[PDB]
Amino acid sequence: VVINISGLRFETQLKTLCQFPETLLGDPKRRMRYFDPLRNEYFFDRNRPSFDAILYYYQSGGRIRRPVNVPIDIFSEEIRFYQLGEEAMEKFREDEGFLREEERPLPRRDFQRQVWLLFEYPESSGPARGIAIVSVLVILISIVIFCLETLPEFRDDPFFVVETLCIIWFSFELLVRFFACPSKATFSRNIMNLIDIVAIIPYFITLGSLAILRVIRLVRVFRIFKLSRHSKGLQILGQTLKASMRELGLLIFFLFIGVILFSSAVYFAEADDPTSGFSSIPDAFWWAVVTMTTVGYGDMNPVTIGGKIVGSLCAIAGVLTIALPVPVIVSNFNYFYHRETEGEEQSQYMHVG
Amino acid sequence: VVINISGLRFETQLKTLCQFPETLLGDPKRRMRYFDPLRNEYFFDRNRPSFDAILYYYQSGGRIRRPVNVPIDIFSEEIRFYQLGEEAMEKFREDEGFLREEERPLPRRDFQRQVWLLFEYPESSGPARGIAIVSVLVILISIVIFCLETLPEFRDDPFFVVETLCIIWFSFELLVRFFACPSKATFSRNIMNLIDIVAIIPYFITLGSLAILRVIRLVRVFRIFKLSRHSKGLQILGQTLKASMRELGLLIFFLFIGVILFSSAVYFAEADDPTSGFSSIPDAFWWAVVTMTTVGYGDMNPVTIGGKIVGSLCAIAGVLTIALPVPVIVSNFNYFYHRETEGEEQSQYMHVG
Amino acid sequence: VVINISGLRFETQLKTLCQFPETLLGDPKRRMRYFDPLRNEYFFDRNRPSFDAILYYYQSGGRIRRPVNVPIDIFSEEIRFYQLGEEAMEKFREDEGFLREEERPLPRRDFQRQVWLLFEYPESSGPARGIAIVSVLVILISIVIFCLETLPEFRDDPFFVVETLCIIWFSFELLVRFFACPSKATFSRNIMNLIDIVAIIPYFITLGSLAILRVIRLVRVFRIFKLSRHSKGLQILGQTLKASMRELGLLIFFLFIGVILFSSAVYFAEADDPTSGFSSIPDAFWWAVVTMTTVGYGDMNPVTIGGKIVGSLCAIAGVLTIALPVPVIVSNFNYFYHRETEGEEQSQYMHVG
Amino acid sequence: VVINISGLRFETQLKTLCQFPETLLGDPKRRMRYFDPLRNEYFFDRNRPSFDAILYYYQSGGRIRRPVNVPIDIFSEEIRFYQLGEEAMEKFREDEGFLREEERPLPRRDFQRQVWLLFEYPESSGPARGIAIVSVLVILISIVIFCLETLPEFRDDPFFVVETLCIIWFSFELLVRFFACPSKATFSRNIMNLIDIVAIIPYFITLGSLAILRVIRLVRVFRIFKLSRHSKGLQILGQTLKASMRELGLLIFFLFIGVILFSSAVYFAEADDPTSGFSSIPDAFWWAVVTMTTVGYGDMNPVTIGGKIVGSLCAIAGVLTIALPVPVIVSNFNYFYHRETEGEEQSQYMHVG
Repeated sequence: VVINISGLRFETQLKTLCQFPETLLGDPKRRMRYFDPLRNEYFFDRNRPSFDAILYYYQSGGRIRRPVNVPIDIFSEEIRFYQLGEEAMEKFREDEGFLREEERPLPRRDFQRQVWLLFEYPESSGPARGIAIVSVLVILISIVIFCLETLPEFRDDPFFVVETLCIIWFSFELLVRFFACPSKATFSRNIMNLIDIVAIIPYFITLGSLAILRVIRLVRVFRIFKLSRHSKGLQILGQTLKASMRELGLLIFFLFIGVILFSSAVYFAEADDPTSGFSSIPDAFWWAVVTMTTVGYGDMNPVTIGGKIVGSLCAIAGVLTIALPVPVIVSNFNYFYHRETEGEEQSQYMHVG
Repeated sequence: VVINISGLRFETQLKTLCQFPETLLGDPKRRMRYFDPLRNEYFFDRNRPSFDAILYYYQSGGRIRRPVNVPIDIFSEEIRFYQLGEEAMEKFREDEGFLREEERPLPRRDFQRQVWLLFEYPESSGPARGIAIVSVLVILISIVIFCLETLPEFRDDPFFVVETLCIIWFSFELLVRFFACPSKATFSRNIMNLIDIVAIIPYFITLGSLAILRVIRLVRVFRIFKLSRHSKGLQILGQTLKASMRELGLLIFFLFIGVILFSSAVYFAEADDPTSGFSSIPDAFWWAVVTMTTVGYGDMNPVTIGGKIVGSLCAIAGVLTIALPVPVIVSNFNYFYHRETEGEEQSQYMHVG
Repeated sequence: VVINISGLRFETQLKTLCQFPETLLGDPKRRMRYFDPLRNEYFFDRNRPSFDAILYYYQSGGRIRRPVNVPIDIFSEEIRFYQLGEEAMEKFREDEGFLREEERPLPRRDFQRQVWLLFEYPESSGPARGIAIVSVLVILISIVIFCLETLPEFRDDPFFVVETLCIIWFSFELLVRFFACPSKATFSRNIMNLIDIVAIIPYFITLGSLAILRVIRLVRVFRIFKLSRHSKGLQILGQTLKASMRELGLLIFFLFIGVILFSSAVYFAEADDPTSGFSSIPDAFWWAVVTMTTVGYGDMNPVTIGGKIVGSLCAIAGVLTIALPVPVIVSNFNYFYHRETEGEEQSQYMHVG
Repeated sequence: VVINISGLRFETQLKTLCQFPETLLGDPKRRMRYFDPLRNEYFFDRNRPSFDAILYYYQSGGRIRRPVNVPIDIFSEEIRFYQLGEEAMEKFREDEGFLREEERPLPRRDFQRQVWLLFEYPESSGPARGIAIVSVLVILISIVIFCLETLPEFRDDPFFVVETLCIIWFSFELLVRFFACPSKATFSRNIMNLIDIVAIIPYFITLGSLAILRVIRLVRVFRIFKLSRHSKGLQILGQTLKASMRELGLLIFFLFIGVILFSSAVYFAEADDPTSGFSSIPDAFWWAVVTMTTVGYGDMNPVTIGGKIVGSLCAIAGVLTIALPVPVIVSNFNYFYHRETEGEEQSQYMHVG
């Protein structure tokens, strides 16, 4: 068969177009209105370079590309015009990277679907927005009273009666969601819900082993992580830290080679001095990590020229061990920034049509 | 109809070309001189790949692209040759990003249009350039006498008779523009003119509540912002700070998570020491912000190994919280640098033709 | 001859296709089944833009390109379909950069090929993985006892009986590979094997000139480099340091211009002060290197305004001398990261077919 | 006329090809051997996409592009095959950026052209390489004796008899080039030769006003700049500093806004404290420049919370004022690195053919 896309002749076999017998070109009654019985061809008055990837979809047997010149709002119309189907439309989706939104879990009630739209979806309604302005205020007061409790003018109980205001309110915002979810096993895997409970598990022990009395106080600071729910930027931070496992491990490892190698070199170049502040290898560990990171503290300083040549080569190599696996992390942060701020806003406006 | 662009056959319907009945291809008396009655086609001896985007303009119904291979001085001629009109020429403008220059407000006088070309447009004439060499000298002396007034050899009035020289000259450069503008409501929105007046409002109170006597002195430093008018680079800085609102907010927020999380960790790892300099959580706030930024001050130092493992993980994570939203800011600065230094100089030389 | 690649007419001479008389198009009995005796041409129903680089392979006489639009899994099939041969397939290999894997040296035995697959190839079998979990544990204990030996609570012999456990185990892991290799001259060039022996050469002198007693202790730290064998990331670090010879030399040279030029400027601007801490040019060398690297130590500080203007211009220029040859190094690290993690996994899945 | 580039039909007028009546297509006796009297066309068996830019050269009237897909060693052959001439070949040169090498000034003698190839061209011959190994040794000794002269164990004359060895040798390497050049006005503009003489002008005053006795000593350090002649990397540094005038000025200006604005804010937030180390605005200038650059010195520290909030906002904004005009400088350094190391080595191997 011969197809004439506004002047460009594409000519393929008939059994290639019969592989997909539900599309425009596969159905002999839908493409029959585009025939041209004077030249024995089908004439479409469409975009020229967009058909080079439509014909390759039939030839390869199912793959969908996108040519570089044609934009996404143009190529999303040719799949809609040639009637390739939603199977081929969704295969165009993840090829561009934009994954479709997952279906929310419906609990199938009217009391339960209302309270699900009341708290977990704060953007929808009025009292949905009413909790969100106080779910920032309840968190910020709890972190700052945890700071104000540690202030030593009071340490070195009205400070108990102000913190129970925030914690039963923390318990208020959890007991309204303990019974209001579609599922319960999926409740125990979502890390948004996984730390919230840990905030109460450390307080319920307090009303009813010194090392244990301190450990708990450390978990009380976890309440900072509750800000991740209603803050859009932290998920971009949360996904970048969670997609960069094997690159973050190389960041702390590449300096650990530089810690041991340079603490030994500053030691043996200053072992022949009684006034040397570096007593041993764990003594000069803090010097080796404060010079490679280019902070500097000045507690332990080399004095001789043999020890002033290793730290100068330590600070130079200290940049060249920490700035090497960094720029893949700032690119992953740019990916989750560009697939949340203008990723789906430009995709789903012309991907769902 | 068949169009033959120097060997490449483009073939579209007649009602597609009749959508725009004022262009070259739409008018049956302007395209009639390009006919070829031996082959029944129109023959243009033009550039080949530039017509693929001209024909798509008719087919889509008004959109203008630009193919990647053809440069801007070539594609700006094909819109001029096919006579697509200024409506289609200006639709090509903002597609490339280069917005046209806005019309200046004409006050419609001869006394007023002369003084408008005298001060606000310093590049035009001689006395237009005469004020610009002294509108740098009047500003630099006022900031440095504000510095020299604060010098304590004189603090701990001939210093009044030197600062009134600059301020009535500041008032000279404002009263010549109070009455010389096209409009007055547009006068009160332009931020160039919005701070200039604030420079006098803080001085006129002085000739005619201790906290109030200090606040005013703080506004006197605002006179630095008057340098933004005649300096080309500060608008590139001013637009980059003003186009990066939601990214600058994430920069100060991502360290605020790192301030509280790391000040608690250095506290509880050093709470069991009487010689620990960290008294409390606001006490070690300054330590937490000076280590993540990699400055270091040395006023408060961890001494034990349990406290020397958190600051080493603080400085490493301190780079990975502040360098993440930075590279979008240095790209926006590159955009306003490339759309002011070679943006309009390459555009309007071939966009207005 | 005329070749019709699904609508696109390619037309070349016959002696061009006869340059390679073993391919599809060169053999008059293999291409004869694609003939079309009504139009006098050969009709292939293949991808359109992939044949523009197949025909140029015949015309140029052997070169293989790849067009930008067609991906690698598509263009690797057209070389497989047109039967260009493995000579042309391997010429496509290094054009994409992906070099094929070299053949391992076979020692041609059954005792020797088994022990070669036992230790040097730890990913293969069970006891191949059994040594790898203890070849990390034997190394980490040896570096930390070298740290613990230097701790001065014991310095200022049961610490001999714990280090011989690691060293005969180091000798265990070398004597199993002294006699188990295909070759011996290739044994003495591989830098993985070149430092391992140096670890014993410094210990065998110890059981059987003070400067010599210290030098040896410095080589004992070399045992850190033994971690490079079973760690995947260090080869990416090792290749980036070994491919950047002339760029690393310019990094230490560009600051050496800044060391001498700025130590002289801080000297002569502070030579007229008796309280100046800078005694001479090697005295202020440590100040010049700690300011350009932005660490800061505070041992020697300028006090006057003439000396506070050079260090402010030193720290500004100190970034602009060290950050200039850095970004080619972080790009080379990205190349060896992308040719080891997804380089050969995407290449050899469709390069060897 | 119709031109058939191996299957692609290009069809232009005859007067377009007659604009350049010396090329292949312009001469009716050179293109006559490519005619095809059965189809009435010219048949070239060349590369297909390379002719789209050859035909546009005739149509536009002289411009030469290069299409993106075709590499430089391919497109440099089509200009050689179609015989466009060296006028069109050199117009292809600077379009790719690679400027041709300038002709060296010939003094037209045999004594003078020999000594010109003896010293200024050290790569050519044996004694041309003989001076280059001692023109590094004569410079390095002169900078280090200028360092060793300033050492105070000798200050606080055999050190005169060692420095005259280097200076008459400096005079040896200048008097051999005073009389050995093609021109003398071009001698006084080349900045390589402009500082060399300044090295003697400061020594000839010494053998034959205290401020003048110190100034000279400062110029003696200029001898570092003599290393730029035989060092390949410094010209890449020298061109990057000399092509970035208006960007380097914005680097020192953007912090000068941050110096005055933040020194005033730290002053007025600490003016109500008698223990505040910041006496005045020039007193806290050194604090403001050491925090934005992230060095830190610790001489003057804020103590109150009102002064600990400005320096935390100073160090954050201090990165965002200095890292903004930096990445255009590291790109210019990459341009002069890629046009000196692989720029002309890949160009002139196929640009001069």
